[PDB]
Amino acid sequence: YTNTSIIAGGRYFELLNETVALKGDSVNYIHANIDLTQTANPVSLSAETANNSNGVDINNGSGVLKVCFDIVTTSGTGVTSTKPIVQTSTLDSISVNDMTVSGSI
Amino acid sequence: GVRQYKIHTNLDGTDDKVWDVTNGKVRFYQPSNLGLQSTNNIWQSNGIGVMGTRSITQPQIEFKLETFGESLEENYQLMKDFVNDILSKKFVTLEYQTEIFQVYADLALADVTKTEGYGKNGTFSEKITFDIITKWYTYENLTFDKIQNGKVIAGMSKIYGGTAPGNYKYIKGTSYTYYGESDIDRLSRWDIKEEIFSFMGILYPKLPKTPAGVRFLDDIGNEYTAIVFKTEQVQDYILINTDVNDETYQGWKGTTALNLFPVMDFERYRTRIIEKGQMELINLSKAEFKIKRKADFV
Amino acid sequence: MLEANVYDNFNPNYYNISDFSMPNGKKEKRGLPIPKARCQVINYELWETGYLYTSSATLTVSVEVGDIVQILFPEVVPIEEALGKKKKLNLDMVYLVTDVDESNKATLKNYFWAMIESLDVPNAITKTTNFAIIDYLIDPNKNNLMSYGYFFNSSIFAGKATINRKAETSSAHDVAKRIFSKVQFQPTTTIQHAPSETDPRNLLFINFASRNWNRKRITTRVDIKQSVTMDTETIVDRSAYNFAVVFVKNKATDDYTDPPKMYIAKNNGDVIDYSTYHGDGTDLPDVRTAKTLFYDRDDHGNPPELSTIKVEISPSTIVTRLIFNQNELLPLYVNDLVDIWYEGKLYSGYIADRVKTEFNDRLIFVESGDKP
Ligand SMILES: [Sr+2]
Repeated sequence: YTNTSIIAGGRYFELLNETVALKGDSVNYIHANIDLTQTANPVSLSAETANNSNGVDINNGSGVLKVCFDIVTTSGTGVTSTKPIVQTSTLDSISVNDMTVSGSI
Repeated sequence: GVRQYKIHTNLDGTDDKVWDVTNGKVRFYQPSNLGLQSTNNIWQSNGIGVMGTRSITQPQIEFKLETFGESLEENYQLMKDFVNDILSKKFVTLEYQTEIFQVYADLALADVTKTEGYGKNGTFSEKITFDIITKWYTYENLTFDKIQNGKVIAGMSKIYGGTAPGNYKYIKGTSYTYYGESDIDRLSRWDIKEEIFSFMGILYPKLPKTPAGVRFLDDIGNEYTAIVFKTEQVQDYILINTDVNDETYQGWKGTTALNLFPVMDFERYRTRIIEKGQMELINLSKAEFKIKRKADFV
Repeated sequence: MLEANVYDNFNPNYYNISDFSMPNGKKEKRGLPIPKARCQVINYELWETGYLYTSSATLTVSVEVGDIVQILFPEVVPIEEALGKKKKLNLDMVYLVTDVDESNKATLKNYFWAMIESLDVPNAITKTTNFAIIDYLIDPNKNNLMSYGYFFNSSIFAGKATINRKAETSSAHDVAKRIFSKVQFQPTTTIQHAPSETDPRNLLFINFASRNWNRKRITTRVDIKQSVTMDTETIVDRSAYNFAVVFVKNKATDDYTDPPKMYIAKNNGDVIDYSTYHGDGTDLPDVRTAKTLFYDRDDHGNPPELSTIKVEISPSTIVTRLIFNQNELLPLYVNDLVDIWYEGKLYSGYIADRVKTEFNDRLIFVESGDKP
């Protein structure tokens, strides 16, 4: 990740030329792991077998927050396709003028 | 003058730690056997002798581990350190040095003893036994050779000189010999004179996405094996180790280390054993090689 | 060491009953019990599918014949049960105890092969797709051992089932082996708690799923250093005497009075009469394997067809099996399509089994054939 900024659990961090190892001929689920107890380096990355997002409330309580952001599909040699995780925007009421939809409502 | 024994945690590597078992605080003394046992498979029929194949067998070296320490605390700290350091790495390379040679042996810890028969200021006198992985090999630097153009001589070289419009004479023996070749700087030979068994090459690639690595040719100019990699971006260098025990095929870009094994061409890499001939550089700008070649008795 | 859960025999005469009252109120099948003893599996040779060898391991607790052994690993295997749906499944090695000696060393048989035991299947069932055979084989109402569910990758078992010889009644073992050879897959039994949080039952399922729904072919190299064991297997049963001294009975004498006609199989695959040959020997085999055949003339009186003789002298599928140590540079797991390079020769096939021992981690590679 040459230059990728991520806001996980309201915590901002930048990935500057951070390389993560992958599994051959597998669908790798890249996770952003936040552990507040690890005061020196709280954010760590991991390529996993499945989407192991926990949703741990790190701001109010304790624990390690895991959240998938990228899905890397690989072959025997390298990477075949990359699909990023959807960015959910939970809202109560919208007062908008115009809208353009690429999928469906 | 006198011989030198040196235990190495990891030779050919950045994380090396050396213990002098000849001059240091912990010393090796009176090696059990440095020679060799051979089994020739000889069968005799009616007084006539027939010989099979010789299996050169290497025997366990048993040393006399001896620590020299100012206090009981010091010698206990020496035994805990030296042994764990041998245990920490899967195998340890013992260096044998004398006035004439500098051989190496790959060893594995077979047996170490700890007893309560302490000398003065609590000094150990124990037996350390090692298992032979590879006995006696030469770790040396392998470099390419350059070819230079021969000097131009009037009457001897092919030139149209002297009186116009030039002249070159056919003589007997002296006649005309070509000076050299235009752009002789293209010719380079990585000469292999004896059979080598493993190597630690530092390859610097040229173009990305174009297979980069090394290829080996025999005495007749035929390829027998090739370590080549097709990476997406230009690696700063590809660090390759052909050693069987800790095989490494990793690419480096900046401070990041990448495993290049799955990107490698598996068809071309037929053998590890390099034969008499030459080596070529595929898509490489620079290369640094360290060759290790075996010797049964030294 | 590894952790092992020891349960008493999963008797389907007990567990198949749908009397268990679910928290909502519904009546469902009886869930698996709690282990009678938690022990540690030691001095082990544990296979993943049991393709060639049977597992053997000494256990701390005194287990007896019939008991089910669940070997636990602190890792997870993701199986793709649907195109996009991937489920969190825990790594398990489930076996049935077949025999325990004096020194408590138990002979373990992989749950699936110990489940489809003594079951026979007629040709009528094998006429349909591979899904129909799997749905027949995996049934708790028939099998010696209890079964709760089956996970299966639709694409791999989508194809039409392999044709049966003589259209006879075959054992569940022989058909599964014949099917698993063509589909290039092997089954893995797994114990895991019910998917729904409401259902508190612990269940046993059979796995026919992979990490990729649409399996991709891998290209790798196997070095001589990995203690490689090369041996040749036969997928299809075809005859071994390439040359045939064929005799035809005379109608008038009702005897074999007439001289024999010799038939030779060429390198291409065709079968010709030996007398008809006009070549240089380059198109004929390197070794002559021969047999004498006796045939009875048909009701019409015509000699037996060339094609009928051809089937009996036709070659069998020579397949190469490679057993080697796990390479940490390029790991190869069970149920993966691979193209292995060994000593300058290319072999193509799949990873059938995996041995988890104290000393090494090894793989069984089966060359599927179908090269030209
Ligand atoms: Sr090394």
